[PDB]
Amino acid sequence: LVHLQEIKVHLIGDGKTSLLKQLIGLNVVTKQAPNIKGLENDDELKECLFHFWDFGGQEIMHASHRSSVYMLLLDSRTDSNKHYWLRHIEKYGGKSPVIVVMNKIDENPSYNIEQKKINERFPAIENRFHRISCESIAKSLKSAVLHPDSIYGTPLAPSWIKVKEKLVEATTAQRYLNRTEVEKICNDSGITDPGERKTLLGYLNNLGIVLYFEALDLSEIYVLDPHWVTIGVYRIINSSKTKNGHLNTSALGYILNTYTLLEQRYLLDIMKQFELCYDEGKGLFIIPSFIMKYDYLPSTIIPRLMIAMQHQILDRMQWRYGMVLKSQDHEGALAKVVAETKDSTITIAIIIWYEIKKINANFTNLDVKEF
Amino acid sequence: QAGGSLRLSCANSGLTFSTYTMGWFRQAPGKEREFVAAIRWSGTSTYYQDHADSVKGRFTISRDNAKNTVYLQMNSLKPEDTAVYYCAASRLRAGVKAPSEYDYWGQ
Ligand SMILES: Nc1nc2c(ncn2[C@@H]2O[C@H](COP(=O)(O)OP(=O)(O)OP(O)(O)=S)[C@@H](O)[C@H]2O)c(=O)[nH]1
Repeated sequence: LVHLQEIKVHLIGDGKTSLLKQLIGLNVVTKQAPNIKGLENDDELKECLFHFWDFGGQEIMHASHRSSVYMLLLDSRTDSNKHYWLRHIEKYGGKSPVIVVMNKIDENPSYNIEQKKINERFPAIENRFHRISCESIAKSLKSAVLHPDSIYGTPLAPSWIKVKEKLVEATTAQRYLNRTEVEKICNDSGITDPGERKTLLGYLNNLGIVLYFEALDLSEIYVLDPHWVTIGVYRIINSSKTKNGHLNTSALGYILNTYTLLEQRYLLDIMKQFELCYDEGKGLFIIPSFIMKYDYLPSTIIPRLMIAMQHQILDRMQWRYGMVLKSQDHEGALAKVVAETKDSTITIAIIIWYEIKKINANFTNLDVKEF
Repeated sequence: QAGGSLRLSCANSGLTFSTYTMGWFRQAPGKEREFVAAIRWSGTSTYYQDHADSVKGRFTISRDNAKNTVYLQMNSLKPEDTAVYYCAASRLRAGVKAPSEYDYWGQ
């Protein structure tokens, strides 16, 4: 049949420019085998597409923006927070190959991590390590791309690749497909099996060309373009107006600006649907980005615990890392929950536990500790 | 001899090729056909190219399209790793990395 020959790479920092020096970008950049320096010698992967994504920050948290390769990035000052992104790769993402690389070794030429312990702890590593400053990176990347736990060579019918190309052509301009149009394009080749269409959309999403979620619940948008629909969330998630903690009523045009008011309220609905903020009232917005301890403290657990705004709240009392609650139920109770990123802990002042469990339920074998 | 070199060549002529992946399997004492190294090479291209256990360097795998052959290079051979190698061909075109689809056993 016809193979796909495509893959995506998310750079996971805590560096990113250093690995951009091997490219010669605000994520989502495309490269071919000649583009990568040090890996163009191998004609084995001459016709292979590479997709590079990368981010970084403290409150920036986009878990969902196999079928990829994750090069984790480390620096000597950030080694204390190392379990975080590794557990993030283990939980979210997929079963993708992981390449851990330590950068800026010139400032401390004597520091090496215990790569054996983390390699045995994380079975997606398999001793793909580098200790270079600003190459074995090309060898590790090649040995990671061609893996059964990843999709680079996958045999699918050519009609599938025609449908994928047509979907890309439609999505690069429309930026959001309708379910009716999705079915129309799928049946252009006659394919209408829910399983077949689901697998086609999964291979289109996990490769990061056209995104598709199971929690949109919106009839206006079925699939969506990462080149705009993710950068849109990036702009509103931080614009120095959400830093204070509250976004204006409808001043998203001041934030952003191909983007208009129709797209403005499209993305408004999208961001309420992703369970990231709550619209409160009169155009108010939260953007929230006993002793319970979590390894790999999820970045968005306070944004999900602060959705209950028409519930216990004293008065506009939020730390952007915490909040204050005032029970409106029987009797009177005053509560406050606040987070500590440096300790990966959550505090409770005195339903709250029920909401915390309902939020952490969206994790796969996430270890928790109570005290 | 122990820790030596041994290049094994396995040739296939006039078959599916494009709808075929070549995998080497070592099992002397009825070891249930353990997977060693497979390759879905298509001309100069190569898709699967994965190993197991002994991994790369120890065992090298290559494919040449000049005579349609697959070469397994044995280096640093550990004496207890004594097994007989068989060639297996996979033909299914639905789902990459198909171990159970290695139905057409070789010579
Ligand atoms: N001149 C020079 N600067 C460097 C070098 N390596 C890192 N830097 C500096 O480090 C800074 C970026 O750090 P970096 O590790 O890339 O963080 P980041 O990627 O922006 O943030 P992150 O959360 O995604 S990890 C830049 O200001 C850059 O100047 C180098 O080799 N030469």
